[PDB]
Amino acid sequence: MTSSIGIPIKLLNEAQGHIVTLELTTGQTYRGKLIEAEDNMNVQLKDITVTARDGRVSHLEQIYIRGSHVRFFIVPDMLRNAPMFRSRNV
Amino acid sequence: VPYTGENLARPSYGPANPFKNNVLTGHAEEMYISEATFRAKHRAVEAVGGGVMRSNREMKEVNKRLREMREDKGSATIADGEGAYIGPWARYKR
Amino acid sequence: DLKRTLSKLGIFLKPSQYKADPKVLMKLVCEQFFGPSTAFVDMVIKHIPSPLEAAEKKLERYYTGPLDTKIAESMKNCDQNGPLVVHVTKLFNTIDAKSFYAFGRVMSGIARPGADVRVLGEGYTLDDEEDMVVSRISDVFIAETRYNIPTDGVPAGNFVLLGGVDNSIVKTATIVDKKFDNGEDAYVFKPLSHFTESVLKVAVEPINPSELPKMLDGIRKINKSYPLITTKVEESGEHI
Amino acid sequence: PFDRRSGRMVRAQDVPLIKHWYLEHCPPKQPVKVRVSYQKLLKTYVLNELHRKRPKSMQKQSLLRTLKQTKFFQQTTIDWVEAGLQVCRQGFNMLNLLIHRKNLTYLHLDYNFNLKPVKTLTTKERKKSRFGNAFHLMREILRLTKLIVDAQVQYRLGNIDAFQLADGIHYAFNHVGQLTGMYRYKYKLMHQIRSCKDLKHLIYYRFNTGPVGKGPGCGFWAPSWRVWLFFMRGIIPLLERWLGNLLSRQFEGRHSKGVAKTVTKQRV
Amino acid sequence: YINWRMRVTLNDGRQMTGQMLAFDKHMNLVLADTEEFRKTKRMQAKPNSSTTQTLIQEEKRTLGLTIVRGANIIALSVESPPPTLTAGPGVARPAGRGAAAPI
Amino acid sequence: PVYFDRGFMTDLMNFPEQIRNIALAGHLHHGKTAFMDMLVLETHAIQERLDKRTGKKRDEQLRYTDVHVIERDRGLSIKAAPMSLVLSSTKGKSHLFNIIDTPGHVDFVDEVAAAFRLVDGVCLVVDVVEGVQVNTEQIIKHAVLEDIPLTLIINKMDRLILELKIPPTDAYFKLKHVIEEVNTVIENTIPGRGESKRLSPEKGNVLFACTSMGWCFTLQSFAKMYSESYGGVNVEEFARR
Amino acid sequence: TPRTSNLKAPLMELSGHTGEIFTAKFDPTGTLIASGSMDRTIMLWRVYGDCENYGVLNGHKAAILDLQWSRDGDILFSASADMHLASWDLTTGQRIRRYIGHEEIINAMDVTQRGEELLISGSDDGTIGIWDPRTKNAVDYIETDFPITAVAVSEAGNEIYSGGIDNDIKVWDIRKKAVVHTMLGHNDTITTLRVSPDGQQLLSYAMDSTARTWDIRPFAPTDRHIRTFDGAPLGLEKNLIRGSWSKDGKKIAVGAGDGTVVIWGSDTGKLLYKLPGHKGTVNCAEFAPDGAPIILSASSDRTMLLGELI
Amino acid sequence: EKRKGGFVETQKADMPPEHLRKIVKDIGDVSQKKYTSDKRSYLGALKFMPHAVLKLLENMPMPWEAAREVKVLYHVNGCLTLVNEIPRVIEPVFFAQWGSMWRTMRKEKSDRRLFKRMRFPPFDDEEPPLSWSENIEDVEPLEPIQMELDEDEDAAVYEWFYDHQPLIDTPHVNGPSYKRWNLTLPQMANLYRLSEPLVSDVVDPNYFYLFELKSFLTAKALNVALPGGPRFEPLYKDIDPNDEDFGEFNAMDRIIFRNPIRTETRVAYPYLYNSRPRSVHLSWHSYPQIVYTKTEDPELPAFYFDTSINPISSRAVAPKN
Amino acid sequence: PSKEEVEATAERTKNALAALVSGALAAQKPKNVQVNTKREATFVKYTPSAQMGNNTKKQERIIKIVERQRDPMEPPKFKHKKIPRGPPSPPPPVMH
RNA sequence: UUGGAGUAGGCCAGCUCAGACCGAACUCAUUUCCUGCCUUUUACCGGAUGUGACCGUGAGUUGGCCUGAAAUACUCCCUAAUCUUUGGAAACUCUCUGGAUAUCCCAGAUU
Ligand SMILES: Nc1nc2c(ncn2[C@@H]2O[C@H](COP(=O)(O)OP(=O)(O)OP(=O)(O)O)[C@@H](O)[C@H]2O)c(=O)[nH]1
Ligand SMILES: [Mg+2]
Repeated sequence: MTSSIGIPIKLLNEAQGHIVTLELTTGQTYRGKLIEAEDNMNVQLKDITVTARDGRVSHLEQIYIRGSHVRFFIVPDMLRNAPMFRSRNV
Repeated sequence: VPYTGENLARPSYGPANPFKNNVLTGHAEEMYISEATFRAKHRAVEAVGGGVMRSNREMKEVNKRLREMREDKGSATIADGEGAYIGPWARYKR
Repeated sequence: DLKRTLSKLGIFLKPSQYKADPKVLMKLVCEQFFGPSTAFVDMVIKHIPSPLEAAEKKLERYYTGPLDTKIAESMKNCDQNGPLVVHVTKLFNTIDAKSFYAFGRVMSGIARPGADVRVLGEGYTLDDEEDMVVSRISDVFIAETRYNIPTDGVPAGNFVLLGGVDNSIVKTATIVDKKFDNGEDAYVFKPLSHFTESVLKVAVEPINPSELPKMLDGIRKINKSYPLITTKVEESGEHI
Repeated sequence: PFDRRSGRMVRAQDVPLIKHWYLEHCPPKQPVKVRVSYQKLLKTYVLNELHRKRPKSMQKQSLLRTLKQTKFFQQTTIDWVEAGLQVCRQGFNMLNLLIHRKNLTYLHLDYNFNLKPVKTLTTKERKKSRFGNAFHLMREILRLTKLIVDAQVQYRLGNIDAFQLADGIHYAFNHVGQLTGMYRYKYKLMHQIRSCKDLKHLIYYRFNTGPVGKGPGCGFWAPSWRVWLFFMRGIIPLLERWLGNLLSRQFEGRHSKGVAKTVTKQRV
Repeated sequence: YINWRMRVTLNDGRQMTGQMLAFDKHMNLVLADTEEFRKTKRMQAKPNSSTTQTLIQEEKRTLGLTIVRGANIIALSVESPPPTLTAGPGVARPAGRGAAAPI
Repeated sequence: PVYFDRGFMTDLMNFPEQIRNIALAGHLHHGKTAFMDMLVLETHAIQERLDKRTGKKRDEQLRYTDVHVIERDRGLSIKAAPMSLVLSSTKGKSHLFNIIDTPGHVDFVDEVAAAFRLVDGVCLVVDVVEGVQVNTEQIIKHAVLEDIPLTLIINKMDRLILELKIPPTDAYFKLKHVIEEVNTVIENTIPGRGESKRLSPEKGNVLFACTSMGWCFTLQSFAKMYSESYGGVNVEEFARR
Repeated sequence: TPRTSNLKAPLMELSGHTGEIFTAKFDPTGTLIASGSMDRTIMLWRVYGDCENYGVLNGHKAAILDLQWSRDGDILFSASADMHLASWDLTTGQRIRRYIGHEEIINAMDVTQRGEELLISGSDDGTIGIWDPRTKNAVDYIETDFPITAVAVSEAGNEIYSGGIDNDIKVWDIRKKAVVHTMLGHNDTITTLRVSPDGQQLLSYAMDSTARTWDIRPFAPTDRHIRTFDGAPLGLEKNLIRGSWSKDGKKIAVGAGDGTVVIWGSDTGKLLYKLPGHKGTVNCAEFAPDGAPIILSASSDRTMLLGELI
Repeated sequence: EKRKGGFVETQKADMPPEHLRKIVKDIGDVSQKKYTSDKRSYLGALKFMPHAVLKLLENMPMPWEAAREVKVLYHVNGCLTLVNEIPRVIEPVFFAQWGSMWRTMRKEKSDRRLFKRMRFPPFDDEEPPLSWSENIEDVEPLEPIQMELDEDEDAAVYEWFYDHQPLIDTPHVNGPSYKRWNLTLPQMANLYRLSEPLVSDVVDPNYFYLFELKSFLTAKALNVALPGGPRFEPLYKDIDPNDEDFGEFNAMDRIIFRNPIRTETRVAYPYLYNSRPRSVHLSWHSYPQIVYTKTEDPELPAFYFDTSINPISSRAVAPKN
Repeated sequence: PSKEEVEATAERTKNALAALVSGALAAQKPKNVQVNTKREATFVKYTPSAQMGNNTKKQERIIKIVERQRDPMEPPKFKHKKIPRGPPSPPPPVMH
């Protein structure tokens, strides 16, 4: 069998380069520019605004986030209007 | 308005003339019956034995008596000589 | 046998396509093998700069104005919220060839329809402002050669096709906003530096001397449409 | 089409076999008649492409399919030689029936479609029997058809072999102007005759090189046969109209005046 | 079931609401025009009543498009359904009705 | 009809970092309009109309960006021709490409100059058979003197396989000869720093293509094919080797 | 002679079928018309505006013997002598599906409009098919032993009035699949069966040229027959003539083989109209459902007449 | 459904050929008084005789066929027999068949001692027409012109090459209506080789530079003749230099004269080299040069470094810096 | 007259003249083969009048009329004739 | 992985469209002009200009014919080794913060 990739995973791949806001299993919300996302949803970010559930607001650069420990992501409406949502019949 | 039941019910007054066909021999009107209707009524008049309470089994015996009134069709595996096929060109013996 | 080989590779076609002509079959098998132009897209993304990266180079290479200004900063950062600057260098004539859509690059701002602009010629300076015409951008297209997509606005770092700013442009123009909000002046981009010479010389006159003004208008349109063409009137009254 | 592996089937007359011979440059060292032939064939090709049309044959009914819809026409499969014998017999009987209805039985139509008087004609008879262009063009076309069908009949009887058959067909389609008077009733048929002569020059010169001598034996008849099929294509609407009007006069009479005469030069 | 409106309940007890777009074999949920619900049971102790009414405040916030991690979805509730005539041969004309039609 | 969304294209216009402005430039008839045809047929739904063509016009090349009547009659480009396409990378991310297709005749280098003024990078299309020709040299000189970044597209690999009919080792040598000829013109224009602007397939700025058959690859993308087939290869190291 | 409708003319003629028009029905809003005819087609018209044939539905292999609309006018159902029913989406003009299972000509069909939608069909194999308009397979079928030519659904939605060769209007209960009771009195085969808009009475027209109104409310005497309207002779074609009630229910119309649509008063019994206009038998006569005085008559003339009752 | 017009409808069938044969034999020459009621139609069908001539002559057999059967549409009088066929052919197969005829005919003309041309007309003027049934019907036909094909070399077309409609029962055609074909590579190669006397050698489209339709039309509009091309009546007989007398441009003292511009250049660049270029056509400028050469040695593989190809040297590549 | 009366007149006259134009066209171009595929039947209702000599009523008659299949090869049957034109319509009073 | 909707091939006939390439092919007529040849016409020369016809073609659609096949099948729509569904769980104390505030309780966070 030939391995296909999931639509949310390739949506992360199309979301690379934009200002994504995600949050993680310790209840932590991170904002910034995504620079690489892989099929196991491991991501990096570069201009991170940090809001941790203990009330910790901070800002730093170049973080690595595990896809097992992430909870969800937020991406813009143009990435809603991306071409892969047009189901090309083959 | 001219086709109201009252207007159609009222008749023309006056005594009759003491003294309207478009054909010289009658009245002809263009009509739109069905082809099956015409063919069935024409058949009812045209076939012999019109009406007649008569079932499919006795259809089969009437056809049997007619089919041995007809002559012998032949075998259709003998090309020449006696016994050859004549089929639908068999004479009704009279 | 072909079905066997391509099924080994994982390439599948309809059997009619299998019995198709060799050239169409070859194109179909190449589509199933190589796929689309993702290799070209990767190469260009990796080895060619963004407008956000090449704006500074193109400013220091082709801007006559001072580089330490806020309009220079807006063009350097490709800000779509800044003043409108479009560097028009090509003119594509319309379908009936009655006018010349001005094709250029939006450097800063957003080029949007019904917008009052100043079209600046190749010889516009602060003291000598004869090569400046106030006009209005009337139509804005994304050009697709075979067709045009009319839009409500083309942002910075992009290519725009402008209708309405046509007449004053001869070879190259800089279309700037009417008045910048910082109280700062406008400067033009440098002319094109072509890399061959127009050395072949042809004289024209009309067959109808009454129709000679039509030759003048057509020669103007020719001079607009062809960048390296140069038209003169030699003093014997002969058009060159 | 040899770069293809699939296609649609085309008409046998729509395959030109030597069109690229005259479409490419002429080979070196050719006679002047051959060079002129190459140029005339190019001229016909360029004029065809220049006057290329684009009609709308939509209201088109097929004649043979309408006739097939009727009860008076039936369908069967026969040999081509049988069909040709029938067509030649039918054409002969038609022209003979027309002659006899017009009471011109002092004219004899023979089986090769020659029309001759059987005696010396008076002036009155010569006038009543001066046939016209529609009759005579149809008679010469049936004469050519007879010549072709008769060549096939000779081959099928066994009097000639197949090489002689092909050579005779090629001779006939190249010598229409000598074997008929079809040009005498339609003078643009000289365009068709000239086309066949140009093809004869090209084919002959490329065919009789080296060990192949000069004389009869060339049976490469498809180009000339093509030419006469396309001539027929153009001549059908014209002759079917003309023959229909011949039959209108024969069967309901001539309307003499009534449609007004124009003011010609002699009437000004 | 694609392009219906969905409410998804997540393992700590959250709710993510709105229009869903796609899925995968891992049932990762992408969903658009989202607003989020937190069921925070707040102890709004009134100064006049001694009964501490633990009111489940369902606070909401709009975010946009979600990409929910597939190892986190608990519950999915469906809410609402998603949001060539060639002209014929016929002519129509005024006409009369007839002469008399006697009974 | 297109296979993307034009509103999405306008939003890609709004974000100015994922945009590339490129010009396709090269010698006469080396395949620039044909490369644009490849991209147009990937993005646009016009294959059914091209299939409904019959005869010699069914054999005709599309040439989407040639629209002038001189272009359709003479068969060469004389005007520059811009298009804006939403193309996809190997990772699947849509980008915006503003591409200007330039002429290749040595007379319309004014069109080439105007396009080079507008664009940020130049993809140079070079026929693998003829190699570096006169307008290839002219365009190389102008591009590197204006300091425009340069990538290379070696075209007509079907002419390698089907016309010349040379074995694959000699095909490698032919490709190496063409790439080194391009780099030789680079070096002879800027001595001492052509190595800083070196074009070679192992770096990934050389693309092998056949535009009549609609395919292209880099070594990195071909190693990515090997990665997707056999699983678990290190793609950059494989392409380098 | 006043103007009593928003038509282009007090009477208009719609032509374009190339065969006998066997059925013609109004929209539930009374602005569209679907006509099914023996050229195996359905033609879709707009009555207002001016008039426009806006649709043609093809796909049936034989004559369109009956049709009906949905509750809101987006799905059209039709029974045809190809032994099939069919449902058609009218926004795309395309056949949703076919309902298969009848073994002879499907003479009549009706659609249950209230509660939840159903299809009822009466056919010459002696069957009454109960069809759900989502499955091609029949939910149920009542099995008689005589051909059935007219069917109607009670407003309650679970009784079916069916008449056929046996000259008796048999009222059946669906859930029992069994005959409740037989209204008797007709002498020839019932051609139409229609309930009044208020729902307490049943018009039936048979081939003995008598249009009888019957009672439907459960409290009624042993003889349930209200009245026997006359004035519409069956001609020489044994067609299934389809009458109707007025929207207010005071008028009652059938077609008649002398080309005449005949209208009586359902309460009184007097012949209100005997409108002419057709040269074949008038197979269908339909009052407008929006309360307008518009009458529609469809005949075996390959045309129909749409007039106003001034 | 079987009576959707009032009656049971069936397809029109073919009759026996003996039926048509009996009809024409009975009517003969239309001489017996029985056939007067046919005489008006017979003579009336004369109007349609041109179609019958075209249909027969286009469905005529090819030199490799001894006999051909054709469908005919005949009148029940015996007045008009119309060949109801179109001679539809696979164009590669038809090329190969006539190329094989070219070669076979040339061999026979070199090998025959004396070629006796057959007489025209083949029959006498007063000789009555022959009969199918008594002169042709069952007569043994002679051998048609056919190439001796090769059981091994021409194996790919061996069984079917000279059939009337080749491959009509095989999956290489759409069906008996003979409208679409598909052939294999061995079959196509064998047909190309058999059609070798009549195939164009031209591979480069640059061969027809200034010798193609647009150039011919431009030369016609310019009233000039290309070398080897056709010549026409002028498009514009209006311009003479004496009419274009000494106004401004015709000054021989003003024009610099180099070596002269030719007619081919005037046609190749019609808007630069002509003052009034009306109705001229812009021809295709160039094509990329074809570097394909046909291999003569048949033992050579598909991919090989040909001797005609200039060699690639390591120091010809030479990465310098 | 008003626009509605002018358009009613134009429709009536366009119909009559169009029928004559079709007649003239079919006369000017005979339609190659003079058979029709659309050879459907007309039905006529036929109520008869009495008889020559009988006044007894007799049965109503349905007539199926079809156009006859004529042989497409046939020329027209009858030779045309020259007849002098008939007298005019009765001349009107001379109102001088 | 499925339910929903589908049913073959060949051939014949009709209808509707299609050229900018219906047609990798090629004829005829004719309008208005120009040239030529010509005692008048027809039959002609060869250029322009439009306008018809004829020999053909494709796609869609509808009906029929021929040979099969027959709950078979195909056709579409749609679908336990770490890194994710084969787990560090489950339970609840202690401490801290907030509400209540004398506590109980509860929330958040931590071990
Ligand atoms: N063998 C081969 N020929 C090709 C290929 N691509 C294009 N061609 C041919 O090359 C010729 C010229 O290509 P064009 O499409 O005109 O490309 P171009 O470089 O834009 O030409 P110009 O605009 O004049 O510079 C065309 O006739 C194509 O058929 C290819 O990939 N392989
Ligand atoms: Mg190009």
